[PDB]
Amino acid sequence: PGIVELPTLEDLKVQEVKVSSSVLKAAAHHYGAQCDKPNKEFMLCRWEEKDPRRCLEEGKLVNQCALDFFRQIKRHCAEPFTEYWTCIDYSGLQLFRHCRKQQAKFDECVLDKLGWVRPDLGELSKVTKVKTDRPLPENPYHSRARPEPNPEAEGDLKPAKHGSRLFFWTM
Amino acid sequence: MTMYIAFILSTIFVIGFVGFSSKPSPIYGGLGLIVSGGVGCGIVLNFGGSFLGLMVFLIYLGGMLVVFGYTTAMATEMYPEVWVSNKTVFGAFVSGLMMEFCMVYYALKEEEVEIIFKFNGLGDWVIYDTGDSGFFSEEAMGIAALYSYGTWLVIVTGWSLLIGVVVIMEITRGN
Amino acid sequence: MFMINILSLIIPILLAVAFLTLVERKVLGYMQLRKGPNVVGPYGLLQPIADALKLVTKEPLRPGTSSISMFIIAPILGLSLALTMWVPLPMPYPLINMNLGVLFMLAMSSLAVYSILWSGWASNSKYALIGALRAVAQTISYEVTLAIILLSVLLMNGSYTLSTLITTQEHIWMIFTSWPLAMMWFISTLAETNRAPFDLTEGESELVSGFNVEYAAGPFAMFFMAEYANIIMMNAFTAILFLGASHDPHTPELYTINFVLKTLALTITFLWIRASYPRFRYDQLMHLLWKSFLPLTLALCMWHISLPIMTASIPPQS
Amino acid sequence: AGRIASFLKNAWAKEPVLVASFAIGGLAIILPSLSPYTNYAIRINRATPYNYPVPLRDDGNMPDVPSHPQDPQGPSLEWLKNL
Amino acid sequence: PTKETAHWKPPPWNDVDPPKDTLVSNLTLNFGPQHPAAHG
Amino acid sequence: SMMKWNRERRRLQIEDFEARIALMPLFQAEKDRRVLQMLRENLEEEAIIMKDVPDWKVGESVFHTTRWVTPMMGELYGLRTNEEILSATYGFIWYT
Amino acid sequence: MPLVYMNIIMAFAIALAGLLMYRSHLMSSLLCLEGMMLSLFIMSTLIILNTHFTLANMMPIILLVFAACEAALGLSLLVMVSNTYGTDYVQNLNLLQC
Amino acid sequence: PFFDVQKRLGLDLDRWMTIQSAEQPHKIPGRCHAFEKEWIECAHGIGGIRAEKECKIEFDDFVECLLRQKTMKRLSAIKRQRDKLIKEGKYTPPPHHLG
Amino acid sequence: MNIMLTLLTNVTLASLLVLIAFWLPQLNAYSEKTSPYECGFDPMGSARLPFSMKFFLVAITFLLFDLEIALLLPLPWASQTNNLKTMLTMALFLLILLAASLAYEWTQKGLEWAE
Amino acid sequence: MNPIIYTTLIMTVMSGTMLVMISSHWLLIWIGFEMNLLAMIPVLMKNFNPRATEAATKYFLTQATASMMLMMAIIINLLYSGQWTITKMFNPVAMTMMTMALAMKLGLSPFHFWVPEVTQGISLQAGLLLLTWQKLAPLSVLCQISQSINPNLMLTMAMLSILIGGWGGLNQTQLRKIMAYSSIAHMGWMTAVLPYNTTMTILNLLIYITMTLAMFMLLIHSSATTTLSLSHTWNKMPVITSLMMVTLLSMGGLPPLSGFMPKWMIIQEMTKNESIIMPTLMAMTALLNLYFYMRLAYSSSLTMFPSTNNMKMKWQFEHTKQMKLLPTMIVLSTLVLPMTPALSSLN
Ligand SMILES: COC1=C(OC)C(=O)C(C/C=C(\C)CC/C=C(/C)CC/C=C(/C)CC/C=C(\C)CC/C=C(/C)CC/C=C(\C)CC/C=C(\C)CC/C=C(\C)CC/C=C(/C)CCC=C(C)C)=C(C)C1=O
Repeated sequence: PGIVELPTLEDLKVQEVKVSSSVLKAAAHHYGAQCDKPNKEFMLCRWEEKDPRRCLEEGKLVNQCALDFFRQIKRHCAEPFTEYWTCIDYSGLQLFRHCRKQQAKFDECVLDKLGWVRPDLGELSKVTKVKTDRPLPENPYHSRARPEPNPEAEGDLKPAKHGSRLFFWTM
Repeated sequence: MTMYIAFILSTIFVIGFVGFSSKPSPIYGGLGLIVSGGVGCGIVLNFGGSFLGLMVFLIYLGGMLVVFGYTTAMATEMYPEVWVSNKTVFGAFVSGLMMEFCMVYYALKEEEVEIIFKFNGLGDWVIYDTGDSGFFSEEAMGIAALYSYGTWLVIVTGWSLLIGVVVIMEITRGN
Repeated sequence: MFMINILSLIIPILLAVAFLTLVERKVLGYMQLRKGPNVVGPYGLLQPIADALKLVTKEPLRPGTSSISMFIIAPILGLSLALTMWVPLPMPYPLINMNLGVLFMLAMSSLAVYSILWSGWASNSKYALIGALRAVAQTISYEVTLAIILLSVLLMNGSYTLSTLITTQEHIWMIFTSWPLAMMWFISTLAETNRAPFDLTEGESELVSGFNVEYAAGPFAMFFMAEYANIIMMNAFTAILFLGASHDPHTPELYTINFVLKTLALTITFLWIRASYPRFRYDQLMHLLWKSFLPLTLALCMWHISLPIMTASIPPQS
Repeated sequence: AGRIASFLKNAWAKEPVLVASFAIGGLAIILPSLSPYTNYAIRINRATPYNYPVPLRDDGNMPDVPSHPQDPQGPSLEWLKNL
Repeated sequence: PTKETAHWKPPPWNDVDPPKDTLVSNLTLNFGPQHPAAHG
Repeated sequence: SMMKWNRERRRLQIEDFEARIALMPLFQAEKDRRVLQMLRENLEEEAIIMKDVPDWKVGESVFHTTRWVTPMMGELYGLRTNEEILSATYGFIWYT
Repeated sequence: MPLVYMNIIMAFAIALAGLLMYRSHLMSSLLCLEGMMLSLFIMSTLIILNTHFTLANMMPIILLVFAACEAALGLSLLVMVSNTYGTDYVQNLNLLQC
Repeated sequence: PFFDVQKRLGLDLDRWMTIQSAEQPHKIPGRCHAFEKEWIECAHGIGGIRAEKECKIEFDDFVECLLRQKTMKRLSAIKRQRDKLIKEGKYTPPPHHLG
Repeated sequence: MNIMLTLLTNVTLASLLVLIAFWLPQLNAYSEKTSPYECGFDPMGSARLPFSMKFFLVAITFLLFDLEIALLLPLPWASQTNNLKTMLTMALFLLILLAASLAYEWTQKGLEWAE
Repeated sequence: MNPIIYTTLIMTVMSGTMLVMISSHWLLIWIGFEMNLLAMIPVLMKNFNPRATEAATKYFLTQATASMMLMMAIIINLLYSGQWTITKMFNPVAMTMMTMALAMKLGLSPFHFWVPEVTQGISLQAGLLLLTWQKLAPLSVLCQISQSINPNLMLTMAMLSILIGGWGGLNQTQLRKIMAYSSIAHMGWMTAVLPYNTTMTILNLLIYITMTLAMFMLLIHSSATTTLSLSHTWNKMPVITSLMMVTLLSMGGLPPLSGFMPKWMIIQEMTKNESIIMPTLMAMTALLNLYFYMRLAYSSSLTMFPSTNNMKMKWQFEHTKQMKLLPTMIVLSTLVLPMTPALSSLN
């Protein structure tokens, strides 16, 4: 019953952004604020199509955009980022609480050099919208033809013919 | 190889059950149940059921405690039975060992054991599911939904426990 | 090096239990105008070694009217559970980060009944058979109060992760928020470890020992090791649960020192209470919790579950 | 009047634990309805995004939904910051 | 009745059987004799 | 004191979560590619595995629906090394 | 259906045998009865954790809460036959005959 | 149910949990949410003895999602042939299968 | 692994202690030692007789309360729900039922340790 | 037994049954079953005699095992379909398992040795409760699952139910025992038509119910437990013993009495569905019921029995406990045949 659709080994070949969890959590809010659009459209594709085979291009786009973002932050203040991600790494929970000093030292650079602002609490949490030129997934589940309903019945209740009609009962 | 542990956890569950059901001295059936529950807590735990596993741990190792509480009170006698007293208990025990052993031998050879339902001998690690949980345990959140969606369940239970303490009062009242 | 860390957990706890048998005989004596043991080495420091050697090389008598299987298994259960119940404790970095550490350890706390019952019945003596049921009833009837107290206290912590408990306290000692609760909890702890005010199992007039009567030498000493390891373990539990401490991640040793000082203080309070108070009676012993402790605990739990809601201060789940 | 006060006094003397428990319990039910912050607790619980806010497909005429995660319009929790 | 029905005594009218062998006991305790909690 | 500190802890949790939402798309975008890599590797390898068997239609789907399902983890970590499957299944449970 | 399902189902089958095939003891039989529900508890938790049936996660404890109640009365009945009859040995348990 | 007071007097009492595509806490979907959605919306207002045959392929797809009997049997066959030919020694697993 | 390794280490350690305890010392193994003990005497013909008791009721109400304690255990997770009002009322129901069971236990003798 | 405690036991039993016939989640059905189990044990121990302890113990063991097998069926169809909704089963052995689990609670197959004994043990009011109310829940579950029940299984099980119901009552003098055996026979009667069309088993349940109250209320209005004890009551209560006789005629199903209507309806629908051999077996075996029915009638009213001298001062005392509903209880159980079409109301 069908076989496969698996894209070629060449298809799912992207430069895998190879950074550590501490670095990623240190970037976080700035990375999201400056790279939301590819991410938003990518997982809009993921939830709509319900089908990653249709969203590889979105994956390439989000990877490349995040990589560009990482290249720009490398081009500018990285020693504050270096100290920040190291300090976050020392935490066993990657807690943002015991890093605030370096946090300021980071947030200022991308503010006065790359023109970025740290998103407010809940600011990068409200559900947004994004235009995607791809068509709608008319049948995301690829459902078949739904079974026809029961034959609809109608008509006023005329009195039962000859009453109960059970054995000898006249009515 | 500790690969097969998720298998053997159930296996020690089985033969700890048989001796528990081998009709030995009541405390030895209790010991069988105790090892069975201790090894089954691992069975639920390694499947992700941390809270349910520790829950059955707690309540059940209190529950067999209380069934002991009358075993030395309302069940002992001059000569308590021994796990070797009766001759038939050994036969029951060995009949416990050889059945699932033969069946698992078949499931290791044919993987299509025909006993009752349809079963495959290819371990258990497969049946797990890939995915994630974000920052919430599914089991804990599900059992927490008792106070939001368990509208009827908690009501009917609490009523039943009240009726239970009432009946426990009445039957043991002794006029 | 994981097994090395394990051994570094067991062995020091064993020396701690060993020297607790000296600090109790010194503290009690000084509380009752006695110099205590100071003949075996300097200030009696070597005395626990001598008694341990004696009990190891004392003859372990086999109870003739007994089934040896439980006579050997019961010390195994009592001792092994007592030590493995130290596993998930929040030292500055707890050994095993079990997501349900408090529930884990509370569940294992109920298992001491599973040594008490086999010891009391297998040894097959009147004192043993009495004390088995009496002590079982004690510990099981106080386990419930321990449970509701734990739940009510935790309702302000956030979860059953026992490492985040420190994060709960941080600013203020948790007792400042649940001193009525802790006052019960501590006492119930005193009840669960079978200590002189609440022991009721020794009762050296009508129970003599209760459970450790026919046990001799080694298996006998194993139940003492379990008993005086539960002392330290539950005093440490109470110490973190209510008597919080500071913990800078760059300096783990600070919280370690504060925590061990708290544990020593609480154990000294244990010895303090036992050196003064009379011993409960079984009638009053269960009257204390059924008639008095349990209703207050229920009401306090209701208070401590309603409180986070009305203050809009529910604790963080993760 | 006098009987009720005398009975309360005797309970506060005869079984003090009972009256303390009954009191604090009776508070435990009637404060949450009276307190003006339980709605704020509901806001606390709804604020936390355990899952991803999956976006909506833009087609025009949803001014309420922000176009960008940095946009001014949309749900806000400054009350959370002040709290 | 055929054969074994002969040994099938009718139940009493109260529906309570005649109370069986007296198990009333108070479990004599010697409470001694060394028992150093008596001045010895 | 607990009221104010717990409010601050809720603030910290919403901050940490917001980081989690920020980084979720990248993890999803690496995960689907990684899982598809496992699927394709298993498919090509099992194709060579199944050339000799007279009746084994290669790459078949047991499901009649054409809709893609989340791969059952068995075929994911199949012929892979025993340590890989042991980690993939029982790592979170066994991790301390 | 993997071997874990076989093992807990097979454990239930022998619990059925042990409780239902009485040997001589009422207490040990109801002990087998409560082990029965342990087998069913584990079995139920298995599918429920397996299939991400998030709501049904509360069914086991619910299933638990009632089941112990049964034993709560069972052993409670056990004392009531015991004080009069003397033991839990069900072969004297014959007074109700006709 | 026999006397369905639930839809008569208008409230859910137990129907919240009956199936696993209902509103789960914090939108945690079940393993087979898609399959059982397909099955349920397939057989709605059709009649059990009529819907059991029209909504068949959905039903066994649902059951195979639950139990994975067929898929795990397929895996068992693959492992059998692999181990057989490896013991009798023709090819070696590619490095992705070792490390 | 890890956790299981700690449990294994502890059980083996305990078993070594009991083995040294029960094997190392030497006993003459004479008969009259086996005579049992009671404060100087032996426990006559008892220490296994059925125990005519009364606190059985306390023992069973323990279990009946333990079920409800299990029921109220999920509370810390449950407090993290959207509809806090229903959780509050229904948990309060659970504790009220706890108290009502205790009160019926109280007035109707019950938890009063039978005589 | 505190009156209020007895009332709260009444309504928890009734609510346990109500939960069974109103719930849709399978777990809730189980919950109602054990609610009823946990609630009915104390009332069976109201008298507190060793016979009552015996009966309660046997009931507890049988019903607890049956409910555990109920959860087994529950878990199996959950495992094979993941649907707690009560409907047609999707695994055969789960259906069978539920069938014997419920039957043990009903006393149909060899899982019926409990009911005569437990009826012997308890007081006659507890007997009325047991043999009337504790059937509605298992019948309701069996009605809800009639889509997929192995017809062979249900038919043979009903056949033994009626057959050993008829045979067991022949050698019994205790009115409680013969009533238990008669109830087993009626159990087979309705459960035979259970697979074919549930309206008729509902009707037979209603008729058996009304007949059973009309019966038990007459017993404890005469205060008799043995056949000789009832025979002595031919004197004091002649009207009560005459109604005794008329409802004992309604027992077997002699026309035009009420008891004939369910037999007639069941046989007519069984013949509608080509089952022609099957109905003749119960039609013949109902004479087994009619036999000890006639014996009870002869001991009660048809033949005068030797009274006792002391018995005459009973003449000076009147039954004070009214035991309401008895008149209409008799009447509905005697003359409702000209109202047979009303069965369509249940459908
Ligand atoms: C007139 O009327 C009178 C009465 O009535 C009418 C009376 O009643 C009495 C009777 C009253 C009395 C006898 C009064 C007693 C008074 C005393 C001063 C004596 C008691 C003194 C105390 C300080 C009390 C001590 C008791 C305690 C703390 C608890 C009591 C309860 C128990 C269960 C203890 C019983 C004893 C035990 C268990 C033995 C102790 C065993 C050990 C210490 C074992 C230690 C083992 C180790 C350390 C192991 C580890 C070892 C090492 C080396 C670690 C390293 C090793 C590795 C392998 C790593 C009298 C006299 C009377 O006049």
